[PDB]
Amino acid sequence: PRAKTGVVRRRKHKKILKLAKGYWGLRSKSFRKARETLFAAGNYAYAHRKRRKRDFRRLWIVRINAACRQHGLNYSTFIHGLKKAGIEVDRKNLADLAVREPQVFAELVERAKAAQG
Amino acid sequence: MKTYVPKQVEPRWVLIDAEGKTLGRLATKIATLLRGKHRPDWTPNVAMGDFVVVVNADKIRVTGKKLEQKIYTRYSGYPGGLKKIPLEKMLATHPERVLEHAVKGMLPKGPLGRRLFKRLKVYAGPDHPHQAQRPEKL
Amino acid sequence: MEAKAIARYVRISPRKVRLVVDLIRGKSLEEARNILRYTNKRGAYFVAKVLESAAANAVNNHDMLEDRLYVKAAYVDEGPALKRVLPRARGRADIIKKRTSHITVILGEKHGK
Amino acid sequence: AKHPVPKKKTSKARRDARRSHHALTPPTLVPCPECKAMKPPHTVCPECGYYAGRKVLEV
Amino acid sequence: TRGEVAYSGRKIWPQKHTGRARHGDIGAPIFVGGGVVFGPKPRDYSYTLPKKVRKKGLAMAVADRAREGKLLLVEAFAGVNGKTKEFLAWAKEAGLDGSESVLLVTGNELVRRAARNLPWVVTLAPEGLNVYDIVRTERLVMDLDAWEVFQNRIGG
RNA sequence: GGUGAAAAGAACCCCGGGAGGGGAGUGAAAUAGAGCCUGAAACCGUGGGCUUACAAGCAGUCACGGCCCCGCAAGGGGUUGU
RNA sequence: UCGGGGCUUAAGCCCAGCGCCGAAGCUGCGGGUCUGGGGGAUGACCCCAGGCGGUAGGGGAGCGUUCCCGAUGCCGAUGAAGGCCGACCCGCGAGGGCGGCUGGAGGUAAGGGAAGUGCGAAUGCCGGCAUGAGUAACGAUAAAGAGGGUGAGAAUCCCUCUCGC
RNA sequence: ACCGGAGCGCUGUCUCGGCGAGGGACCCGGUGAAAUUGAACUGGCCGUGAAGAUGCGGCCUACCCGUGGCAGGACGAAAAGA
RNA sequence: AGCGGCACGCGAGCUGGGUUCAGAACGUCGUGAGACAGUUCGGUCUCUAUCCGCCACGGGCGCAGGAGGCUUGAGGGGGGCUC
Repeated sequence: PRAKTGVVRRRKHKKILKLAKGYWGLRSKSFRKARETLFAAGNYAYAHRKRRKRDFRRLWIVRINAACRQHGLNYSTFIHGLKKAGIEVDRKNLADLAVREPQVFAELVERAKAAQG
Repeated sequence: MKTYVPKQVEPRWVLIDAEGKTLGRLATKIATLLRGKHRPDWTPNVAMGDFVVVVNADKIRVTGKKLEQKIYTRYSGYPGGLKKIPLEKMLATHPERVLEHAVKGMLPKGPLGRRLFKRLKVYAGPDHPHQAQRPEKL
Repeated sequence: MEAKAIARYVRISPRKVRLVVDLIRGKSLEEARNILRYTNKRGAYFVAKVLESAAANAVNNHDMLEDRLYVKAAYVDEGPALKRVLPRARGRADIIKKRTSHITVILGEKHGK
Repeated sequence: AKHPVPKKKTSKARRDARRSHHALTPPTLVPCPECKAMKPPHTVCPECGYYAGRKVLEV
Repeated sequence: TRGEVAYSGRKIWPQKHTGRARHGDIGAPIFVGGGVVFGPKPRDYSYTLPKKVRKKGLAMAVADRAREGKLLLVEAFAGVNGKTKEFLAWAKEAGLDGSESVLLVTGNELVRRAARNLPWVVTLAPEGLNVYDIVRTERLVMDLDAWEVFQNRIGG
């Protein structure tokens, strides 16, 4: 009942090859350094998905704050108004409804102070 | 949808006074403009924030005892190469420096963070190279 | 067409002869040969040899005319390596590596139309 | 083999750079006057020859 | 294993001041042609199967064939000299075809002679009589006596 | 340790001191060409695409731009400017 | 040098009211997971409930392997196996399948059985190739010059002439 | 050819080293090792850390790569610490 | 005629004189092998720097017409004794 190793590790290690062929370093060839890079990349992918989340919240709030002080006042007060205006969500993301079309936003700012103030 | 990314907008130039102003507080404003944080479509990796020509920086105001206290430092790789200069002497000899130092540190550190420093020209005058537009600010 | 002279199983590590080759890669016969003679190397002898066998093929096997015949790809690759065993102090059987190589002058006529 | 050892295997990058300043230099040649073909600058080619032509004895 | 290798059992380089690993005898697996760890040595996989059980075994198996309906015990085989086409025409007449394989149960050697070289029909007969046969194959072709040998197998 | 069914195991021309090849000729096939069925990995080369000469690196990751090439669309590879 | 800067009716100090960011904690969504209830005898499957990190380890399940019964059979030159390419489909997963290029004659389903089974290491055993580096060294500090001859090729063989241990 | 101590003549042992000499090295020419080697795209202060960092951080000089030379660090190689 | 920090700096730089080797002797303890923060005399630190660091030297490049020569001095290095 022979159990000569054969070619399984060939196929599998080379699966790691294509799984990580593209990187830099000897590791971009080296079977055992490459896999360590595979760990690096995937782990990074996880942490970076959540990172991505907060990140995007930021971006929105950035341009939003800019335009809000521009055609009015600080972003915090715009929120305050809209939570009081009860305009559920508006999607701070889609608070980039200022990015395109000035009057949409501007109007909802007048609504912001309209609620409280 | 999918957040929008600005096209190659035309950099807008701006002019600022200086005299009577507070150093930090001044730069404080400069920086946020060297970037697009003032513009509604600010973008991180791009550099589209107004150029800023500042006039007569030779007369900027500074609180406390800075004038005699505040000491800038430079280090030549050489032993005992530490060189520290007081805000007092920085004005006398080439003062347009103070405002720059003050700002440079108030901008990102990466490649473009120096790229934006280039967008800022400061003159111990006033007077600038009246290149174009340059709408004075407050 | 394109002529080829190739040889395997032959001396000298790829380094030095590579040096000789890329000094003359993509150059006409007359020029490159005038180089081959005036070369402070043995790459003179080797490269000129294979190159010459390459030149002759185009003369009466490929047919191109040498007024137009310049040198294309020259590849030079390493064959085996002689694992010679040299002696040294305190009793080590040194391994000394004599890498053998693979020179290949390709070439062709001048124009296409 | 002593004290200052190449602590780690040097990269292929370093290989190719240290060998970047390597390279060759092409030969330098001019023509042979009162003849036809080359001769390196300041030479009396046997086939050809400088002024007055000395040697020129081959087959 | 390692002990049956025409090699030594002696160390080559030392213990501490070595610079290399530590073993010596080129016999253990770790090296090139080392011996094996346990396993592949001659053995016997067999064991004991209780009587009662295996009795029913045959019964069940054989009788289960009977549940299907593929079975018969001819009184006496017409091909009486043990020659191929005798049993062949005989089989074409006895409900056979070609695609169906024969625990051909019977006990007259001569009928089994054609069956000794039978490429579909394994030639099964009585003193051997197993369950694996009747499962692996097809025809209980019982001379009355083969079934007799089976009737006594159980007999309880 | 293995060329092929089998030696049919490569004459004659060509460069070359030979070696080795460029052709031809052979067989189904010379990517079976003589330690020659298979020929991978680490591995050293040559062509091409993208990128690099103000810049701080466990070498990737998330997004966006530049780009080149596959793509009917939609997309996809790739590559890296920040 | 407070983290850094750069603040002096504060960007510091303490004290009050409202604002907002900012955690995988929470709301939402929807796919998988196990355990309780229920619909379906209903198995399959769906609906309600909650937990949903984990070394040793306890427990369960699955992919992959060399071979044996199936196998007097099934697969295959329109090409076995394996080799290489995939931006394609199926599995949560290790994988399965399928197409492209190769190579040249082996492979074994559904059920089942058994074992040298799954390697990244052990200053690991064997093979293979680079790193160092075109560097150190080219083994007496008793020394070599030419003219010619030879020969595809000459300082290096050979002839003579010379000089030195 | 044993260990102290002292005087005489002499001297590059010392002050204070300068010149020259042949041979190594340095340039060309023919060949071509080694131990170490996870990979590296490998600079510095002030702190950080199981106490001693290019790599963490608040932060430094500087285009890319090389050659000669000195020897401080990589807790430096020789060992599975005498 | 300073006091001090930096592996009480610097044996991939020297020195290996002092140090805790085996030899031998001596004081000393032990019945003795031998051992004693007791002494004595002699006693093998190992040439090729890989990255960094540094001291000079260049090549390739760059300075958004190609080039030749005269230059600016921001920076930075050296310099500061005393009778």
